[PDB]
Amino acid sequence: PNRLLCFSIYVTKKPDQSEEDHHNHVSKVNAPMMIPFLKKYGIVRYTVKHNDAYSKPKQAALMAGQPEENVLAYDTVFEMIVKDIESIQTMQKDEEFLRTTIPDHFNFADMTRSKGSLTWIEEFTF
Amino acid sequence: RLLCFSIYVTKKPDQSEEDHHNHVSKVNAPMMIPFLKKYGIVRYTVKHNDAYSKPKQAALMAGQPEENVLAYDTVFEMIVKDIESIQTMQKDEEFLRTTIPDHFNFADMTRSKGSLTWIEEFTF
Repeated sequence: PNRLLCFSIYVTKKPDQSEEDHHNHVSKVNAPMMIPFLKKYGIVRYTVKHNDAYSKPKQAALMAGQPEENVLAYDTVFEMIVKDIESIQTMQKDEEFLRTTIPDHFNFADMTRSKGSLTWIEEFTF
Repeated sequence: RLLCFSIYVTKKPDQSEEDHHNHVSKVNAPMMIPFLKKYGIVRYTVKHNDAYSKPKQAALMAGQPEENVLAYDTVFEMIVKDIESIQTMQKDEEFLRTTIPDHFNFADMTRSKGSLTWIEEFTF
């Protein structure tokens, strides 16, 4: 079995946007926009991770006793599992992809505080 | 809503990338797995940022500043139904006697971070 890759995008919301509006946009607008492209270009699995009012009390309880500075601050993380980075590169060159998803970034992301990572993964489902 | 507890690991100050990832893959992850199973973790993922993936990462993130690249060596992700699963495991003294000393063989604990999120997942 060939190693799968994970492309993660760490997203910080706009400073004046509420967490509510950020996560509602991501779930109700951006994800429906993204999913047909992800499927078309062969992304295997797509996960959206939310650090919002629902999870933050659980995070605080779990990480109690650790410094607050050790908690990752990003509002949303997008993970794309792929067999090859060519999948992502091809989608990012799709002209309809560029003309619809790029303007939508301005509705939820501060693109001056985005980070990314491309890793290979070992997965265990129990 | 399923939850994801992610641990972002910075390797030991003077350890080789190769030695770090061999230790994670051959020793630490297999050692963790019986306890994760016992306490009801759904899925466990180890993400490696090493010599195999870095050429691909550099290619993919070309045109982005170097500082936009996450610098962690390894990320551990545990999918759970509740935080109590992890909290219960973290109080198992067999788990603590067995696994805590191992952290010193691959992790710089001063530079590590964690995150607990809720997730939406799509499979195509």
